[PDB]
Amino acid sequence: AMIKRPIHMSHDFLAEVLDDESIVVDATMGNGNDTAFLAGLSKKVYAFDVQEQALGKTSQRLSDLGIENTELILDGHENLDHYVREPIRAAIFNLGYLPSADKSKPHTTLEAIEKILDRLEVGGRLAIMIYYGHDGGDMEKDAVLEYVIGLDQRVFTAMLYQPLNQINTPPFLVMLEKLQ
Amino acid sequence: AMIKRPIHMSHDFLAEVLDDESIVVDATMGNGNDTAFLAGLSKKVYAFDVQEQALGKTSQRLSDLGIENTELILDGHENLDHYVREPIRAAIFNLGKPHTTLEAIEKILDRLEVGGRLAIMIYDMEKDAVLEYVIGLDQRVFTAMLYQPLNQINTPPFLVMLEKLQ
Repeated sequence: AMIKRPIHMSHDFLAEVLDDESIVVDATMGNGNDTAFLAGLSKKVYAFDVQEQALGKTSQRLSDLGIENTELILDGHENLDHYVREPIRAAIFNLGYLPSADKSKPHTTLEAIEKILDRLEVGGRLAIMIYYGHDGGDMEKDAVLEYVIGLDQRVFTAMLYQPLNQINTPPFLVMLEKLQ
Repeated sequence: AMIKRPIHMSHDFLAEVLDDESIVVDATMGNGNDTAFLAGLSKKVYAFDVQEQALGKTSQRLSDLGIENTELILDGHENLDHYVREPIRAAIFNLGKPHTTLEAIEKILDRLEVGGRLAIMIYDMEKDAVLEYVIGLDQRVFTAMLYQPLNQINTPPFLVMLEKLQ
């Protein structure tokens, strides 16, 4: 019942609409933190990553937890539409900085996001965790943010959840829900 | 179970730490929406407003709801410290003079219990100053979270969530 770090809030947010019939997409497997958590709460989790290493780690990890209801895919997440034929209840991305395009082709991640939004059930949710980190970034020139801001409020509700008072610049969360 | 509007989030944020032993401060009574909600969930609510009409409106309401565990005060919230002698479990401030606003927020933070919460709903010099104040807080002492709508065309209210750690 602590004030939630952005990661705990992403987990809470998605868990809230999950059930034993739910299809979930983990767009950025990495070390499998979100997959390991979401799989126990849904029917099936599809997780994507571009690195063999993250597959191998996540696999042994889910194996050690006895988690079977997943499909780990070695493919860019902009190709989710090829593997996921079901309606999608919840999805999650963990992102770094994506600079808004020079207005003088959307980034592959933007393409995966829209493909997720298109496929979300009504009531379904997309958590986007973003961490600029050491490398640095700018929230006023952020492609994900620019895209989310531009979504039609009648179709989607989009919320920013972010730490205000931390010295090193922390991750922040985008919460999306489909309205119709 | 809806994606939460800032107000809904602020109400739930506060409810999470409340019990029948809790003292609550409502720094900005207005029509009574927050007082009506939080009274039900706590030992006592102190509510402040500078306007007679806010008092009369809230009274009638609370009365109609059978709610008797409030102290409705006609005074500036910067003087909260003269009416509220107890530790504060939960507080709410509805924004939209800056010196009195800041004074009221500090007085509340100073008096929150560890684990205690302040929700600031912001609807301009006042708003920038409250925000820099919060951004400035020691992260070892307070956690400060922003909860804000992104894709609304008309600029809507947002929420600042504060929790005392030590």
